[PDB]
Amino acid sequence: EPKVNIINAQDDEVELMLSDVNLSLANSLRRTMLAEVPTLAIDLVEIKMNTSVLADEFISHRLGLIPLVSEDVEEMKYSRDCTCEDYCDECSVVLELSARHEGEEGTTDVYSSSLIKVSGPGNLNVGEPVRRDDYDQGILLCKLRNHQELNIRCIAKKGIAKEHAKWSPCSAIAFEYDPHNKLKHTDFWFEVDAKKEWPDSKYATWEEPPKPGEVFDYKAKPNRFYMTVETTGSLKANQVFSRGIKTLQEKLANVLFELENSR
Amino acid sequence: LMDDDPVLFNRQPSLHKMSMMAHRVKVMPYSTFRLNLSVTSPYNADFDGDEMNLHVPQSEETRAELSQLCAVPLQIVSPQSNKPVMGIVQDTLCGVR
Amino acid sequence: AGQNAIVAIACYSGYNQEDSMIMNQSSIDRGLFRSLFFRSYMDQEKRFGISIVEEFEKPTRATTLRLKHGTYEKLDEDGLIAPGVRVSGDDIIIGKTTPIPPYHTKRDASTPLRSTENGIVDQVLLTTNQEGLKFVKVRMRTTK
Amino acid sequence: DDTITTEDCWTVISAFFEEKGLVSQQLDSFDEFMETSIQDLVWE
Amino acid sequence: MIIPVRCFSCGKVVGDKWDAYLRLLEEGKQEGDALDELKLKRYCCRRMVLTHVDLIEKFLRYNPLE
Amino acid sequence: NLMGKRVDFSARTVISGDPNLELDQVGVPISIAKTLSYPETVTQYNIHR
Amino acid sequence: KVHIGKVPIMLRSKFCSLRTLDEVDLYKMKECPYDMGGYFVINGSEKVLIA
Amino acid sequence: IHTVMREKGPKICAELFGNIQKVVNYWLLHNGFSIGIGDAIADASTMK
Amino acid sequence: GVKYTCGACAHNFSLNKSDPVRCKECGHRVIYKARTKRMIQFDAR
RNA sequence: AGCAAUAGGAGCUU
Ligand SMILES: [Mg+2]
Ligand SMILES: [Zn+2]
Ligand SMILES: [Zn+2]
Ligand SMILES: [Zn+2]
Repeated sequence: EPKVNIINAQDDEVELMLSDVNLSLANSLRRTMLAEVPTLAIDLVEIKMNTSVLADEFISHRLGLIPLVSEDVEEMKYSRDCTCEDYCDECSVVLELSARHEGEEGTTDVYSSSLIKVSGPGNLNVGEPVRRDDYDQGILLCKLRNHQELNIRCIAKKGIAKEHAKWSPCSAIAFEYDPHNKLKHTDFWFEVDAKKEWPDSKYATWEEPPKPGEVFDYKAKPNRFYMTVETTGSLKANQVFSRGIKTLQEKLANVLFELENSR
Repeated sequence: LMDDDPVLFNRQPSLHKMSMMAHRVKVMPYSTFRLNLSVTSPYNADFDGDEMNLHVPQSEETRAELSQLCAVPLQIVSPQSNKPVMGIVQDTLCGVR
Repeated sequence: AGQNAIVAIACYSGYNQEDSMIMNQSSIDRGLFRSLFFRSYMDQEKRFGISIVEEFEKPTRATTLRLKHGTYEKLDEDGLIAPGVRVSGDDIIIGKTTPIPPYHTKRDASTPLRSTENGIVDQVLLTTNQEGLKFVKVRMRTTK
Repeated sequence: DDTITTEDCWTVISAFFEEKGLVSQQLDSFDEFMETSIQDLVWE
Repeated sequence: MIIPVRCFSCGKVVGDKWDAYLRLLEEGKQEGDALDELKLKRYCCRRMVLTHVDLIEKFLRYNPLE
Repeated sequence: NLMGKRVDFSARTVISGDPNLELDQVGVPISIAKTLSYPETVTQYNIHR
Repeated sequence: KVHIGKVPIMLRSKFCSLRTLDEVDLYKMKECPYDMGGYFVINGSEKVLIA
Repeated sequence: IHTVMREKGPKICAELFGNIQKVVNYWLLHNGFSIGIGDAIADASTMK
Repeated sequence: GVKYTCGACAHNFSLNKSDPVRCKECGHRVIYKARTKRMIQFDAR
């Protein structure tokens, strides 16, 4: 009975209309994709020599905020459920950054593309910082002058956006329904006329406007939901959507398991 | 300090007997003190920088004195103008309207 | 000296009443209104006479008395902590001894860290004062 | 010639601040002190 | 100080766009058009890039003390 | 020192509002709850606790 | 020339040693170009005279 | 409030504050209430 | 002994608690200690 | 198992 109608679909974003589902389901999906879809992000930084003008925890925050390829992160284990001591190869990804400016003119920029994956649970395709293209330079990390050096050993781990925003696979999940206010779920503020003063929804032309002769319907519930998922490149849009659905499924299965095994 | 301990709670200046009242404790994270919003009127307090003092009674006589004379429920009506001093305020009033 | 936040004016959940205000935890996690803090402690050696002066040095328990209740295990052999070392409250960052006037003949005059603050040592400076006696400034760093 | 607008006024004000800055009273007072006041106090 | 990696409000990655924004500004394009081409459509993301002040250039001018 | 004086077993911090507290409840930070204390005589009804 | 005393100097004034030294040497002397002066340095502490 | 205080006692009157606060706060959370620049603007005839 | 650095001429050296506080290359007056050798961890949060 | 005093100045909430 639930139906999906994709309107736009590229790697970073997917725009889709969801229909014949309850509003709670659609909002639960939005929340799950925003908060509970696991990704990979740098969770531990080790400074060897940092003589740049930027501070150590400034650089650590920026490195933690760098998106990394997380396609295979679901075959990986949380670092709190592994028997290992100080990080092993199967529940963490170790990165290296070495940068240095030689000469007495110019500034050397340190970019996220300079991060180098050293270890990690191969041959899983996790860990690499995300590049937009083949010629992408990545994210700006620091700047270096004469004899200033940066030597960092980052650890990347699996986490979700509840613990910290750096694990969020999504930027903004646009979400709306009922462009014409047929259900009267909102009550428009106005000065003279509420129809002239309010802009149309971008999906207004997707639904028939109410006829002047029409009377209010008290049986109609919300039934069509227009939402636009965007990603940060760590996961693809279809991957974000499918893993949000799967995470919700496994949360419900956990509830069912506890209920049945509480008898 | 544990849940439901009576403690004397106070904001300066203490212009009248209802500026210093005994409250039951609930332990929480996040280093601020938490107040129900209807008691901010007798204290004349708001949440834009204010600090308030907490005094812990060190014996049973003082626990009983606090809980049976200074407790918040006992100060709702004031003798100053024989009317209540705690009301519904500041968003619950607009929402109930 | 500020940041352009996105602000809604709403009676959302009741936690913003009477000049309270709800802030996005995710925006905090991404660096909104995040700030560095620098505290600098100072200390020097005085001259109480001809050959009676203070000294920067890690005070050993045997020859010293009235030692502070903090830990001394972070000072190098010169009585100074090094930049790059994590420091907690009550920890000593400048060890100093004042001689006892006429073994076990020394008292300590060490400068501990403030009992409230955590952080990381940033820049331990060492020079001499107006009168040529040793002079130390230690700048700590932390993030709020 | 044309009507002086508000932007012309802000150009004039920018000239003012380019010349004087924000602490010119302190600096000018102290320069006057060290040029004349000390010598006058010695010759009082 | 230096361009933030993410947008505070929503979390889009803006840290890889500061150099492109400056290059767009050199050939004369005004700020709104440059922000449009970098595909910053929400005004939160737009004010992230539009209000950044790059202070690292000023901090880097004091000689390294090592 | 006689009409008013400084006292032990007191605390001070910024106050916040909580719609979900009861009228006679005050929310106490964990750190203050651990710094302050109450002396409770041991009896045969509270010895396990 | 009898030495009669030392007078503290107002920073960025005509007798300060930073009055010259355009921006490059200001940077080499660890001085911020935005710092406008107008104060004194006594025992390493910046002091401002209130009118 | 005065009536409940006088008839039921201090405990029930204290719990009344909490009951009303919780109900009204939930309703306003799911209704919403705001204020904007437009709430201070009168139409042209009133300005005249 | 323990490594120091000049504040003016960026010279690296090491003093041994009995010579005065000075630089070799230039002879400048103010010196800063060097960064520690231990390894420091940050949470990237 | 032991962390000075006195002053001035600037601030916080009423
Ligand atoms: Mg106030
Ligand atoms: Zn492991
Ligand atoms: Zn944004
Ligand atoms: Zn030197």
